[PDB]
Amino acid sequence: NMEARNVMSGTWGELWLDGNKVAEVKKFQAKMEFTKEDIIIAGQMGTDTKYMGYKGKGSITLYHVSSRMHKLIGEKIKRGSEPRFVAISKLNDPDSYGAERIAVKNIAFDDLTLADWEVGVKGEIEAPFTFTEYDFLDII
Amino acid sequence: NMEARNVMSGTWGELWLDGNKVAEVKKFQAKMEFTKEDIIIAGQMGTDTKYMGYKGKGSITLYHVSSRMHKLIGEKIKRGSEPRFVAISKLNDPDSYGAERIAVKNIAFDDLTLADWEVGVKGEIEAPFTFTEYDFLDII
Amino acid sequence: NMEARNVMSGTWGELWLDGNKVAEVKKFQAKMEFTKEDIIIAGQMGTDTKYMGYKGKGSITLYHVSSRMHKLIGEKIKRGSEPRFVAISKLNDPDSYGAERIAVKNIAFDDLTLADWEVGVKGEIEAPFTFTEYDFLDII
Amino acid sequence: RNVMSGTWGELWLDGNKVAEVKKFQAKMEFTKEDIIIAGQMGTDTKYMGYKGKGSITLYHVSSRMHKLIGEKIKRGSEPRFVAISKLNDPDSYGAERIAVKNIAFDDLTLADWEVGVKGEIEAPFTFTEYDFLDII
Amino acid sequence: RNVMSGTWGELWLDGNKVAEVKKFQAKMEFTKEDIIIAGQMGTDTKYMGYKGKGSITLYHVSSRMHKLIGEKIKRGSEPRFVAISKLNDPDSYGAERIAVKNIAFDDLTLADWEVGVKGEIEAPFTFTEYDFLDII
Amino acid sequence: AIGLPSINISFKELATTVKERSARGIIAMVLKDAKALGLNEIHEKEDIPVDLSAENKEYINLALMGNVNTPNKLLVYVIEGEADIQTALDFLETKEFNYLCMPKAVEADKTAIKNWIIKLRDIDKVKVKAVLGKVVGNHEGIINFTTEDVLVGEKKYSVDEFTSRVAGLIAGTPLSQSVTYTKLSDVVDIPKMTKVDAESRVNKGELILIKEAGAIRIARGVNSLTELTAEKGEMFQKIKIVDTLDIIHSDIRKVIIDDYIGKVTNSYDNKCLLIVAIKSYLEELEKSALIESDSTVEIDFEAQKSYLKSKGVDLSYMTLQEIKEANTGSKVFLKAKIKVLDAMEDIDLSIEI
Amino acid sequence: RKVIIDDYIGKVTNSYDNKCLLIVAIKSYLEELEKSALIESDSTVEIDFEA
Repeated sequence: NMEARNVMSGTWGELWLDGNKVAEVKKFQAKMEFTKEDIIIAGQMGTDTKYMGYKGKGSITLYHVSSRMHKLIGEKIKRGSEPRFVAISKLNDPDSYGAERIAVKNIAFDDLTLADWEVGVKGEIEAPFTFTEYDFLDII
Repeated sequence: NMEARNVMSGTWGELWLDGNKVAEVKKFQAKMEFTKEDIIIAGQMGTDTKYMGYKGKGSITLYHVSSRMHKLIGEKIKRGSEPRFVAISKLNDPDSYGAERIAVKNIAFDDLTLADWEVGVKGEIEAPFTFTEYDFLDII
Repeated sequence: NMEARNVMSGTWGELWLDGNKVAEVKKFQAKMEFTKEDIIIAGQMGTDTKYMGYKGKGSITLYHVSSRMHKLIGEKIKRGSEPRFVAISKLNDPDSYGAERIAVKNIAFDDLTLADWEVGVKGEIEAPFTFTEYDFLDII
Repeated sequence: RNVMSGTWGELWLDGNKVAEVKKFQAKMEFTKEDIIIAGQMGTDTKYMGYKGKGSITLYHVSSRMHKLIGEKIKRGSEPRFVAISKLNDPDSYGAERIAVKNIAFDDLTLADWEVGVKGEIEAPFTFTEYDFLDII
Repeated sequence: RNVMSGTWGELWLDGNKVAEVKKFQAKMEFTKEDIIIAGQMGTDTKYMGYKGKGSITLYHVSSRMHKLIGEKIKRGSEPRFVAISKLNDPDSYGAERIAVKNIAFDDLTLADWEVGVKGEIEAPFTFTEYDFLDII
Repeated sequence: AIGLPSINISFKELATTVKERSARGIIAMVLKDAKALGLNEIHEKEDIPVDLSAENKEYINLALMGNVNTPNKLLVYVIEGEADIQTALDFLETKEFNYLCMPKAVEADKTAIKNWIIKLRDIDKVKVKAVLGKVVGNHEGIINFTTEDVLVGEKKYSVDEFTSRVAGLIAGTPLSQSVTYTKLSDVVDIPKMTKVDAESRVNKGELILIKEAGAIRIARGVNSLTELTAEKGEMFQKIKIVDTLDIIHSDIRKVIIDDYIGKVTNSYDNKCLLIVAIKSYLEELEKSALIESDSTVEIDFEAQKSYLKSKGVDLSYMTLQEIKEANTGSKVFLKAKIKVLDAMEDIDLSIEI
Repeated sequence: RKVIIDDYIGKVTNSYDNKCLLIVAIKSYLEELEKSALIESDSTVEIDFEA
């Protein structure tokens, strides 16, 4: 069953942002942080916790091929309106057992990078975000 | 008595999660953190402590062979119900004196990783958890 | 479409400060930090956030060719008046799809470096700042 | 008593006999960790694993390696092979055979030539498990 | 049976035949990562990609490389080329051709000479994709 | 060719099953009757020939009950009232199956069936088994069920008639489990038998029924083989082990007979290649936990030695390597060693006060 | 049948992504039917592998 070839590789992923495929993508990450409170119950030494909710966090890093991130939110942010996007990530490795796809919804971005460059260094742009919902599509 | 060969090696461990053997396991760790309060007693310079309880913590790291972690809790978390699992760890080195087995109970996980990949990097998923109880089985 | 040659290089940037081109520039960075507050809505586990504003931050690093930074603000700071400047950054890589230009306005500097040198080390001066407004010129 | 000469060497790769083969070599390298035990000057070691390494050297008679792995390497799937080595010197008493399994090749040589020099190709490889046939 | 000799080697660069060529070499090097699986002593590897590398060696008959890339290198735009290598020894049964695409050169040699020595130029390069013609 | 564009939506209720049939397990029955002559495969209950008599219907219905899963398929061959068994056996040689039983039979015909099974297993090396009424054969391919007057419902079924239910129950068992101590709901009562007599009877090598614990159950899953050679093992008496071994032997045929027969020169190098192929096949079976690890495949030295001695070869002063390098005309001798785990059937618990 | 005929026959190219979009549309229709409580909420749509 388990073999080295079965491990998925990041080179085979791809990402759709707002319905448009992003080709200059370096990495994509999403996570859900649960909220738990400590509760001490009389007569038991081990402490136990109660689950209350979750918080979603993530980030996207991409090569600075084009000024894509500005056109999305630059003018809207100043006016006072915040847009919400939908991202889809697909990871399809030929060696592994098929592919898994996930849709991340209600994405709101944390910051906007107007300019970042240095002499002798290639350019990169990373943007963190927060989300609320998700779907499972073709999970393994 | 003491010899180099007697030291246990991590390559020989294995982990059962919810009754199903996990083959793509990288490391497993469990620990108990005691709670102690400082108490100053008149006439003695050395401070003494009183033990009040313990807290259990740990984590699991495993290769991203398949989307196992989603199927366990992904849909249940959104609805508002938290599941509890049982894990068994066995460490059986042929050179050492036999094997030791431990069951860790009432496991509740801290976070869920929807997606994490980067170009040119193999995928890995680490999940921390907290527990309350444990058993000893075939301790050396 | 996507190719390695399309990535912008920082060697091709240039910076205008107060209408005068700065040739001894090493790096330039501008960013906008949004302000978001957590809001818990009854009946939903996932937390949602409300956007309230943004804060702009950045920095300039340049070789210590001449005492440019003193002549701008050194005498004005002591008297009690704070000047505001305008910076323009242009990134023009022949391989990439054209060039992008951005004007950053209402710049106020954080500190002034009177002297900084060490034996056997070439000199450099970095100055961080904060801004409020920006324009898009020839965005890609 | 005589020592086996390498002239009498044959190689089977992927079930096909390799007519041209200059040399063959396969080795297992162990992994050890230093452990210092209290009260002892001498330092001991603990064996924690092993790695398999080897290489082939064959004349450039045909384009075997490309037909083997070229398209699959581009597609993104890496193939694994099995190789058999036989060493039977008539002077020596018996023969020796080894089966090497789960072979993966380190590189591919598209073309290499020079004026006045016959072409040679060498391809290193890494393996996991071996089996032994006709042990002397 | 005969092994192809490198004397019968021809090279086409950017659609022009290179009259003077001492040797040509192109190779694909794979990228692998070590993976340790619980319960197994042997260590396995996962293939993650490859790199194309090679070089040329030609006599200093003319100033070809400068006319190729010199001004574009200064301007800031890097050109890419395609090279074709053919090896056809009359003694051997068939010929072999390879098309190497997306070539980028590592360096440029403006001038190099010494008293009593004929000039030689060698230019390494890196490529991405290859295509095969007239397989043996 | 090309038709008009079509959009068709189909609704079907594929939920009509219970006690689903296993992929493995094929039973072949041969019967004497006046109608429905020839082979009539029976996939399930709804497709039963109507022209058959009541006795054949009862026998088929008995054979249609399994242990956990129903048998995959049933091949019912009908012969005329006065006919010889040779024609049916020759017809069945073409077909493939796992078990063969005949409800109504005589003492003389059982000898023919046993002889055919022995010849098929040994000479032709095709692994099939038969369940017989009272045969005392000493072969692993023969199963004799020797309890009488079974009361299923209100009829005193004969032993030969109940061999059909025995065969169905054997075919229904999954690979992991065994047939020991399996309860038969249909059976009501058994003729009286004392414990020591039943133990001696099963020790002799027999398939019997006993009343133990809640209800009636099979005493043991032994075979008819009652004596052990040095080459033969004590694990060959168990039915489950033999079934797994025969499954493996039939499976390796698609590797051996498909390609290596009549298409490859018989040279020692090709023998080594075939050995490597067989070992690589066995590794996959090991990885699925069907058999235990450390299974070795190598040249059968003793059989090759015997064949060489059969012809004009002086086996003296020949090296063992020289013996192995010998070209044995157009025949290949191989030997494999595999282990199969048995089921829990005995427990010894000691308690300290 | 009406939904498929109106917008998909002859207007899109038979690629995997378009197949996924059509699957999403059918799933959305079934989810809409769910809120009226005519069927159950466990509906799944995917490619007919065997055909």
